[PDB]
Amino acid sequence: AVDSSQKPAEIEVTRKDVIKKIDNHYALADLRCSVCHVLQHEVGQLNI
Amino acid sequence: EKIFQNVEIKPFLIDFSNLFIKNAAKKLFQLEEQLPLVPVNVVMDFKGISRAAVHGLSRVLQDEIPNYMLDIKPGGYKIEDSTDLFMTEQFIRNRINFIPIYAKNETLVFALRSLNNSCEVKTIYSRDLIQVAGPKLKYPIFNPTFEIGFLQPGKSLIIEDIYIKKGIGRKHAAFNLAVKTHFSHLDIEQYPTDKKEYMALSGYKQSSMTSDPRHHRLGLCFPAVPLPHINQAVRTYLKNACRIIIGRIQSIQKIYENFEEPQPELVLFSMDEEKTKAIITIKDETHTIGNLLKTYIYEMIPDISFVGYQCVPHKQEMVLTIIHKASQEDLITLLEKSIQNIIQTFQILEKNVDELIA
Amino acid sequence: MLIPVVCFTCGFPIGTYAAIFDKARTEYIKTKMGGTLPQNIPLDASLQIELKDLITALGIPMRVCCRTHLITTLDYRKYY
Amino acid sequence: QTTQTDPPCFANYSPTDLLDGKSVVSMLLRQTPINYQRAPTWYSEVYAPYMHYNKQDISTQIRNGELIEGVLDKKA
Ligand SMILES: [Zn+2]
Repeated sequence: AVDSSQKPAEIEVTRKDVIKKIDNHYALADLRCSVCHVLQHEVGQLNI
Repeated sequence: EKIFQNVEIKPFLIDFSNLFIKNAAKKLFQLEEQLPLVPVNVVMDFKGISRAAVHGLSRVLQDEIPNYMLDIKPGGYKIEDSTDLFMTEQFIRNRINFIPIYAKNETLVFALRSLNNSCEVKTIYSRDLIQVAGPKLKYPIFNPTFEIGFLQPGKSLIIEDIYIKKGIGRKHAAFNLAVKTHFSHLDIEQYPTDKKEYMALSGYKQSSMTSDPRHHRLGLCFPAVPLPHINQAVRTYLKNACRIIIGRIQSIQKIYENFEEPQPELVLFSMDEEKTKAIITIKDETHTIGNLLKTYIYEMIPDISFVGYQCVPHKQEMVLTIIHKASQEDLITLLEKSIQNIIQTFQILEKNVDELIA
Repeated sequence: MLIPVVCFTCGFPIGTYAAIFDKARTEYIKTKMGGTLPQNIPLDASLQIELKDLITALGIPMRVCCRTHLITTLDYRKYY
Repeated sequence: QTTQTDPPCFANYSPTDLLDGKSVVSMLLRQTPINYQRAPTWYSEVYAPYMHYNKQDISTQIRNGELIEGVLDKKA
């Protein structure tokens, strides 16, 4: 949530449910892996 | 009432501060001053006027004002005497047509006679145009620096009948008088279009579909006006444009005030729920008169059922369709009031032109 | 075959300033060039010739159309 | 202006009245009233994660020529 008052704040959704759940008061952050639950911008945290 | 506010006039002058420009001008043309005719830029501010009237003035000045051309009478291009093989009649006629002239007399006939008595590729300039007709020119009607076509060695080109042809820039573009240089609405706020978030927009803070600007700035440029008569030339142009628009609106009024004798230009129908539909057709009319009529009718009848026009590129005509909840006489008198309103505002514009520029 | 009498797009009479512009441009190129043959001028990677100030001194406004058709139109006398 | 049909009646609108686009499309479609309800090509699931679709544009609905939902695009 771009604003600091929209209490849901973080929403993790599937592509189909995006239009059902997300509105204009939100912005997209890095994606999430659906197998190992790692953030796209947190891939570097994994050990090579 | 001052519809037409202050107006800035600025001729386009040659800057002899550049060494290259001065050297070139003195080297070929022996030019040490500004040219006899200069292209002037005229920027005008209008207040309390509909966009349709300002744009109609702009369009009329652009092409619809009767303007003069230099042209070649058929047979003037002497096929026998013109030796040069590269200077076709079409090319030289095209070069001579688009020389912007400021002609006060229509009987001036010019002639071209250029013989290349040498081994160099001689270039014909506008100073080679010799006038033999009408009153002797005490001031040139075109700059003497225009490049008419060159000549190969030993070749000659003779054109004996170059006259002044009257026309409007719509039919042929060589009659175009003014070129636009600015147009902006002064009452509508504008975004800082330099920013990324607004670069894709027009900049105005209101949509075109909802805006009704009433304060404009129309900037026009005239291609050649005499250097010591700039203001008088500009006034002549503006007054002529207003006169043309008034004349065309009055031509439409002529058929408007003839609600009987069903001339094949006005057809009136009373249909369905006592509604009146009026269709006006004028052949060889443009978006100027159509948009003016539509705007002023819609001003006069804000709750009109439908007023609209269409200038289809083919059929070369304006068809204005007015539908209103009134009898035929009532609709005709309201539309006549609208036409008189157009006439009145353009007379006001002419008077303000005279008051302002002088 | 020559610089047009008026700008094709808008009709501003650039043809007035043409004949002056050819010679002025030639003179300016003469100074801005170096050890480079004329046929190699459009090949120099260390050569930059801006005619903005020259055309402005000619009185031609900041119009894309007029400047384009002034600086780009080919001259037949130069090639034939 | 340029549809060549019989122009509709705007006598009920003030000069400052703001007409919606769906409104004028409906005033055209009422001449041949039909029923249509379908998602528009403007709405695609592949785009959906990025850009915020207006919920009033991802479903096109026409009832007896009254277009009141969505946009008109290739699908419609
Ligand atoms: Zn131009």
